[PDB]
Amino acid sequence: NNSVPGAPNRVSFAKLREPLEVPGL
Amino acid sequence: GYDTPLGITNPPIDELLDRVSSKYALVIYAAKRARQINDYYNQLGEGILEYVGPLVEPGLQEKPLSIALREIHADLLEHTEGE
Amino acid sequence: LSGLTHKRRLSALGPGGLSRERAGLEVRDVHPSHYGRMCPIETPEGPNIGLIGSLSVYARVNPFGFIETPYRKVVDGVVSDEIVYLTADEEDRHVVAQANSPIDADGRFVEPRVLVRRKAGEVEYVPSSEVDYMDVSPRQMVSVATAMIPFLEHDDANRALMGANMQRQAVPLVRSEAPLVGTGMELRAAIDAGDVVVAEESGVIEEVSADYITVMHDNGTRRTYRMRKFARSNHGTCANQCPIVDAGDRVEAGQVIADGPCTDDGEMALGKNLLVAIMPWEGHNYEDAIILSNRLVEEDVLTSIHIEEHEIDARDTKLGAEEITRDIPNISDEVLADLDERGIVRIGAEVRDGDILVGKVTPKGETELTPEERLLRAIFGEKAREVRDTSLKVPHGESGKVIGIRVFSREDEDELPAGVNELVRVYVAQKRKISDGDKLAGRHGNKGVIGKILPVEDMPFLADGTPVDIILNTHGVPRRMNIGQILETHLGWCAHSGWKVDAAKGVPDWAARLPDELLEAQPNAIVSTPVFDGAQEAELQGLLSCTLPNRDGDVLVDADGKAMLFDGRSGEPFPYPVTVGYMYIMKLHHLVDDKIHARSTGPYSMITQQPLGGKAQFGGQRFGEMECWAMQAYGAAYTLQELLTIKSDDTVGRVKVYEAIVKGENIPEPGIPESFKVLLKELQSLCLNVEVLSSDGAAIEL
Amino acid sequence: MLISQRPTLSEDVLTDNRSQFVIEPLEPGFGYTLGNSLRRTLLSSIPGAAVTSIRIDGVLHEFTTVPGVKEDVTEIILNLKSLVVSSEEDEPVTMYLRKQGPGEVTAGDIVPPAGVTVHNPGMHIATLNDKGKLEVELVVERGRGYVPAVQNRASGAEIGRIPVDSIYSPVLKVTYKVDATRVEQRTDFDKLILDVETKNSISPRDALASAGKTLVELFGLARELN
Amino acid sequence: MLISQRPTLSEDVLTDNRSQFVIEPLEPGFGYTLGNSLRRTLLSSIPGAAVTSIRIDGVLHEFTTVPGVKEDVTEIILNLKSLVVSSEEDEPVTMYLRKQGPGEVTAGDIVPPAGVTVHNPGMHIATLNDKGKLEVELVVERGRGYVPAVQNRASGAEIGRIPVDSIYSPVLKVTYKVDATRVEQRTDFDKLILDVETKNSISPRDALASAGKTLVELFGLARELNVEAEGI
Amino acid sequence: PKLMALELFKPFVMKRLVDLNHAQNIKSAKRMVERQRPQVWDVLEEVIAEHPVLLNRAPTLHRLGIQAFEPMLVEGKAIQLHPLVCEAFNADFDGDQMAVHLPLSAEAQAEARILMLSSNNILSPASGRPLAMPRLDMVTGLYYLTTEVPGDTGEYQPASGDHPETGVYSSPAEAIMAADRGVLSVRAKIKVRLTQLRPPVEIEAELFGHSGWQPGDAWMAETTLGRVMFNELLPLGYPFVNKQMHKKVQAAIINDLAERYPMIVVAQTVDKLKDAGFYWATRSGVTVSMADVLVPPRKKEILDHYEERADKVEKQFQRGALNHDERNEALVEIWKEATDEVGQALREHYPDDNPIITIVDSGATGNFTQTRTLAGMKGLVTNPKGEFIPRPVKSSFREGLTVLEYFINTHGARKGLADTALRTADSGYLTRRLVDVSQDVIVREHDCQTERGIVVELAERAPDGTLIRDPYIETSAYARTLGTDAVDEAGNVIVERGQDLGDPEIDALLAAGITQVKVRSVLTCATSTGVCATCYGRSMATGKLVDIGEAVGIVAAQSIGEPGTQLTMITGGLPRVQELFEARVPRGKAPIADVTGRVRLEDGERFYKITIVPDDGGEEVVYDKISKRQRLRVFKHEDGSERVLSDGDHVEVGQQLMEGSADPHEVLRVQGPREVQIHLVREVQEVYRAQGVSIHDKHIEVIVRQMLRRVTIIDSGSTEFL
Amino acid sequence: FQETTRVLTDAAINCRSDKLNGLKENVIIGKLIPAGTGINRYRNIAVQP
Ligand SMILES: [Mg+2]
Ligand SMILES: [Zn+2]
Repeated sequence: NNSVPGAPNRVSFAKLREPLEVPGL
Repeated sequence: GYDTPLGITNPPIDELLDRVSSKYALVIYAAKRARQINDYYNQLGEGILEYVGPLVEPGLQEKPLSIALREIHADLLEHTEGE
Repeated sequence: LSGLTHKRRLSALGPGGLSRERAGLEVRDVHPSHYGRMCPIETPEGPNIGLIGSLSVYARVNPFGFIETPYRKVVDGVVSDEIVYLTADEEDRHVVAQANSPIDADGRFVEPRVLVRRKAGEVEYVPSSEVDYMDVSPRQMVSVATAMIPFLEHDDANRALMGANMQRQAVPLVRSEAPLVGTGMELRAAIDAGDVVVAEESGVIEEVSADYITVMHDNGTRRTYRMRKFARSNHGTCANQCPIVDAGDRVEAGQVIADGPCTDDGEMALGKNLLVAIMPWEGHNYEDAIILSNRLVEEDVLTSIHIEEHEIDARDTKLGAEEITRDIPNISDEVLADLDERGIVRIGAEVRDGDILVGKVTPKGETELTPEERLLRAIFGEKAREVRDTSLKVPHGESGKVIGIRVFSREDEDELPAGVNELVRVYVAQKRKISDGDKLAGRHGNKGVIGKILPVEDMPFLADGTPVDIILNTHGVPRRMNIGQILETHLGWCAHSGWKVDAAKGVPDWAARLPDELLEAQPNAIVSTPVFDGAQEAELQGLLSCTLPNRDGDVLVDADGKAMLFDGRSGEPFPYPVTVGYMYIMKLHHLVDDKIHARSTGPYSMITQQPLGGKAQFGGQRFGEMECWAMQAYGAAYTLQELLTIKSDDTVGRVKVYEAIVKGENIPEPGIPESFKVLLKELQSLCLNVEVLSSDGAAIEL
Repeated sequence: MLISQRPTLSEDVLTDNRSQFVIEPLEPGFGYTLGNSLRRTLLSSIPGAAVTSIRIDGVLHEFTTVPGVKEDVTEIILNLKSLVVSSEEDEPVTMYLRKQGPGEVTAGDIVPPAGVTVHNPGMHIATLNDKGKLEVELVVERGRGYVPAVQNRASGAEIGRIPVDSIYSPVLKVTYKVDATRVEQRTDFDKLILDVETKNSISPRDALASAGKTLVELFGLARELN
Repeated sequence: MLISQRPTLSEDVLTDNRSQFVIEPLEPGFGYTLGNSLRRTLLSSIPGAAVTSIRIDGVLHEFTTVPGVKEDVTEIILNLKSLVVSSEEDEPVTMYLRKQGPGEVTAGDIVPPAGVTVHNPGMHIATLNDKGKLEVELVVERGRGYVPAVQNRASGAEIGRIPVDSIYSPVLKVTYKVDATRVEQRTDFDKLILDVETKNSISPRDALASAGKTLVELFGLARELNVEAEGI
Repeated sequence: PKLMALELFKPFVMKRLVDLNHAQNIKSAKRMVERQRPQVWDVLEEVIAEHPVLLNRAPTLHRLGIQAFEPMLVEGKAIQLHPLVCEAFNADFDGDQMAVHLPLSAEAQAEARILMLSSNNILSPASGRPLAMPRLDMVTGLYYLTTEVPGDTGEYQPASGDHPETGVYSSPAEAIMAADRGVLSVRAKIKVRLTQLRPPVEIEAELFGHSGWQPGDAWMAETTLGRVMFNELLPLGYPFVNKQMHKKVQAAIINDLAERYPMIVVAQTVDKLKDAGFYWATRSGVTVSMADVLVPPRKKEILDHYEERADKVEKQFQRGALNHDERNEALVEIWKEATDEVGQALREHYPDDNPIITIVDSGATGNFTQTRTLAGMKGLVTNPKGEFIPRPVKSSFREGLTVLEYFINTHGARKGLADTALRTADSGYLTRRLVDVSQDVIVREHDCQTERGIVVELAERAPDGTLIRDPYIETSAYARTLGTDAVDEAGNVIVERGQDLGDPEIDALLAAGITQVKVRSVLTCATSTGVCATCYGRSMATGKLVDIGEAVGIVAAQSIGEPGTQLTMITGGLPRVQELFEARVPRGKAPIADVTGRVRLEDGERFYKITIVPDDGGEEVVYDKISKRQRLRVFKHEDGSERVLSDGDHVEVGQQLMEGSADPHEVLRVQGPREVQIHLVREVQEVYRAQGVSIHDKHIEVIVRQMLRRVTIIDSGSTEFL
Repeated sequence: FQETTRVLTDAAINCRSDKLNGLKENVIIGKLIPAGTGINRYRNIAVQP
């Protein structure tokens, strides 16, 4: 679910799905 | 009964205090003699030998204060306490 | 990260606001309304605690100025995808759920009673229907800096605060490496920090070079990105931008093209991965000290680059105009062998402490030479050369190459401050390797100083001959209650060695909730544990028992996570197994080079005549009052008479003692401090007749 | 009950770079100390050769870039730091690297003089575009241990010189294990299995022999003690 | 290669038995590499001789005390274990100690067969009351290092054989340290301080010489593997 | 660091360089020192042979904050520090910085070499207990070394038929050799024969008949090789110690050595102990891992039971019977009980080998509450308003807190971090004022030959037991001079008048049965200016009678102000001490028995009204006390705190009736100076000891003497004073 | 310590004179403190072999 095209692939221990992506920091 | 002290802890403090009434007197009893030895070294080149130099033979470049402490520990000096 | 956090700061002091003294201590505490708006962990450790925070990750500022937070509203017990932003009052008047509360795939609350947050600091179970609003993610109450501390849920609040603050002091190394274990905030923080160049439009790269990159857009227009290299930052560190793309590659829009400082392949990387063994080792790591293998020093693992900056100007004077010239009055040619014709150091010339950096001559008035000085001028044919020497010289404790020189001249129609003609600034770059005194710290708020750097042959080594790169004491982990570091170490070892969960008989019970893609990993893989939602203890326990064997066909760490090390000096194995694993270690900016300070005798102040001087020539320490009570309690009286009169304030006693030490004679008796003569001369000016007297009552002269 | 047989060393080969040495029988509780002594002397006192300084045309210092290359001078210096070379000459010799045109520059493109060789021609040093070229002159010396790059700081050479850290060590990893034969009988002994891996500059046998000679020479002072 | 400064050893004497050996200067990191190996070699390399087992005809086992002696059988075993024996015959020879009447028995009263000798005749072994006697058949064997008695538990079948932990070593205690030295600006050279205390069967100097002999002989195996040069 | 020594010793080094002829004059020497030629380092090493320097760690907080160490050149750029003195400096090697000064004159050099040397400051001045002792990491090493474990390898066994006993060794050398071989664990039950370690008095008086042990005499010991190795570190002649070396045991050993041996021997043995402990800590096998922090086995059931009880209380509240206050009180009590139960269960589950338990039990550092939080249950957490939140956190830091629990927990951390600065500021202000009042007090005389002396109870004799040592004899009468000879029941004198008290004299007095002893004190001194040495008594750091001219007021102020940092919270924290010394009206202001008599109290539900009928005769003094407080124990023969204020009883004059703190002015007025001094000393000591710190009474008597040294005048008569 | 202006005014009004026998005053003026080694009992010591 990497929003940016060329992110490195790092699996995560995520048990929940975030419905909203982090806004512009 | 202990290993031979090394550094600025020789001679042992307890033996020094055995001679002087208290450490506050010992500090002066040592510093005045250190000043005397320094003055003698300063006037070694030429002058009146009024200030007798070190009593115990010093080491290879031993500081005047160390010589004063060693000669105090050797029981070669006597001091009078004011008031 | 430091810049991003600074832009994201929430100051509570300054003009128009409270002052430290006037403000009470009740405003520095947390409030139940800070959930989702202001991070309750991140905060300065100094006196400005509670008056400076940071926006939460999802917090947004409404037009009126009130901080809003996201929520997804539940209509009839079913979670709705659409979200709404609620301010403090609206949140108070409604009911807010908890993200961690279990929810069925259809949006039905499995638990009839769910933990809820109410008006003000009230949390109580409520039926699964009365609940009105639900959070978005468990990481809604943490700032950006605190969102990238793996296993934050296990550390204590103060330890997490310290770790978050220290994450903003990391020094960008020469070769950044992405963390093995880290949350998902790394990439987004790096991208939004603005220190990584990102392609604006999708295209194909024509040619890529270290200096610049050219990308051909799909519409036939070419664009060139210029990457700044070795540019001094705002705090002395260096900023570099190395491209990470190859010629003939089609880059999608928004993809990172080059990585700035502290970035490896477009994700924040503040430090390197080091093999950690947690145990006391001969007392060199006693009480928060750290022991490092010499492999780090000799492999440039923790090598940092710092760029200093010096500048001098030639300002016109009523007596003449200052000019920078290679010729300098009465100096040997060997010293001036590095300067060029223009009078500046040549680029790439190593410069040491006290060396001349740019030569300038200032006009002189009239000052009769001293007898012997004038005679020496006459004998050698050296004219008076009235012009003095004010050439800028490298301050004390600086060294390195001269990477760049910038000169602004009024002749070339350049904007200079009024009264100046020639301004030149020289950049000196120094490469610093980790040594004793430099500070290191992990992400869990456990600082340390390099107590010793042992040779690679002395460090304890695993059963296969892999020496450990760092040793951390075990007496500081449980007392400080930051157990998260051990879990990070275990997960890091699992990620580095790679694991293969057995599945021939089926997924084990402990692996039921693991993602299907997380049952198999390759050696040196990358893993992430999002804050407040990540690998539980059972997951780590299962993973540690399924790590792949080494190339030699043996498994080093046991199920418990400990390994049997070999002593480097004695050569015999340690009686009991020791914990081992890769832990992410940063390098703080509190380097020992800047802290070292010494002063035997330098310049002095003017009004007070006390020791003083810019940090170029270093200033004396501060012998306050408590340091005086400590001296008095000892019964020490001559030391206190000295430290305040003969080496602090006496105008003539200072010169006399310096001469006496530089001569064979004894140290003279101290006089009256100038700080008392000044006090009397000022108290008299208030029309108060202050006069010291003897027993006889006779006035005394001072 | 003196042990009649003295220790013997036999070499086993598991790979071109890795070898196992079995040393036994040894007196009980003695294998660990001997193995650790050999390991300690192997990782710090094996002479070798490594690059000491470089000189890139058109470059004044290491904090800059040369046109046409994909990475700055620091990156190429770091890449060269891993280079492995063995020098027979006991004097500082110079080596040349001239590459031009589009493509990739590797350690095999270097032209070492007589008495020097490069054992990893497949290494990657940098990448070049058709716009720029690369000409590097680098010195190779012989020594042991690890000499900080500052060694050439005081040499007072020309500005072109770029001192580089030197690592004179061919040995890579050393490991030992002891298989004690503790038995009720007095015939109790322990067998040592020394694992050594080298950087391909020298074979493991040469490194072990050098370490043994070093230790023998060092312990000869106890011999002359008598 | 060459060694910057040649290490040298200076012997210091603290007692007729003790000694303090200082090797200085050494290249950084060589302190432990030298000291630990030298200590282990000294402790468990020098050959020696000591009593291996004893007999007591007057007692059927060891639970009780031998009649006519104040000391317990364990005390007798302990006193006889410390006895110093120098032997030159490979095979295990037997020795006999017999005394009658009141008095005290010393190690000097034991008749030694050919070859074996006792270096402390004045050592005290036990005491005898009026009309007291004790006959002991102790065997002496040469060896090296330290070997417990439990590993010597299985030894034929006899009536009152009592294996005893034998000390096949003329050196019984060794200690070492390391201190920094200032030979140059490096100020990191090591200064090994080896402290060795031996029995009367060998002087510390000779013990160190024999340890060096053994260790050099051992490392010769590694050295001969190939021809390659180094420094002093 | 040489870069600092060179720039700090510049005049000395440049002079010596000139004298060695390396330079022709001062100017060339200065230029060369600035350039740092290779010829400077040798002279620099030569010129700091015995030149002590002062190391100071800001903020210096007590007398021992400034030491005098001998310099030594070292590479790098960090000031190396000894591990043991970090306790005195309160310094953690995690980025802390300490300034270094340098005495120049010969007087200053001797002054910093005799008085301020670090070797002479083993004992802290606040109390006669060691401060530079094995503290944090070496303590664990020594504890592991001297520990005894059963059923180890090579443990002593008895004779079994044909097999003799195994585990008897001729000398510690043989035991060490066997341990090196690998057939004897270092900590196992052994019977060695020792020859250079004096046997314990119990064995010495028996085996040798008290003839006196000398080196070369062999005796049979039953102990572990670790204990023998440890005792080799203690100075020769010290009796054999055969106990596990908990921190308290080490403190006792160090104190005894300092009380019976010269300070040089104490420094040597402390250094040797530190080295041995550091070496043996690495091999203690103390680490941290998930397998080492074990969750309690039956925590879920306890949590469920207490949650059910809390839900029952919540339902009871939902009925409306109880309001918010009762609900909060019930929930807080229930969860406190639950936390205690969980802690007990966790303590039972853990074995004695876990590194967590080994660290905590050995006294090295930390307490069991932190372990419970880390592995058991964190428990209810504080709120910014200060009241416990009824909702506890049911997950420890091992399992992992949830979002709500973590957010709630953050309050306590923020509050504590904020409170630290205010507490240190208040402590500094109090220290400043205490130094302010007691600037004058200095020992000016050797003995005032006074007779007045405060009587201090040595140990109350139990009605059933022969004697019970007072819990705080270590602080009340342990170093005070004996004002009057304590004559026994017969004419024999246990201790002569004027002989300083101590451990042996206190033991002898306790054996003789004497309980009340009158000890000379600074508070009754007759010297016009300052306080004689005899009255002040034995010093603490020195260990001997205080020498003339030694400032005691500054030392007392420093000692009282030092524990302010750790003195944590009618508030009973630092503000209690501040108000007690300020002589302000206490907030509680408990009523006092103005005149001894029978009490005739009438209980008013709104305002308590207390009246006492004097026994001798007179009127009833009326007290109008508010009824919102709770009664304190009435002074009765039973003296059981659970007792209530029963009307019609008889009370002693000046005794308090309610809970709180009596006003110092009122107690002084009604009873006199003696009892008000006793009250102030006792109350300040109580508030200090509640936290656990200990400071000798004389350090507070010095302040109280200056406090109560004025006589108000009501009528002038023939006196000029208004 | 506190109220510097008030105490200065009061001292001027009363023309009060103070003895320099305190540690603080001696520290301010630069004289030896009357404590430890500063008391005349120890300062005036004649030492000769
Ligand atoms: Mg600190
Ligand atoms: Zn008195």
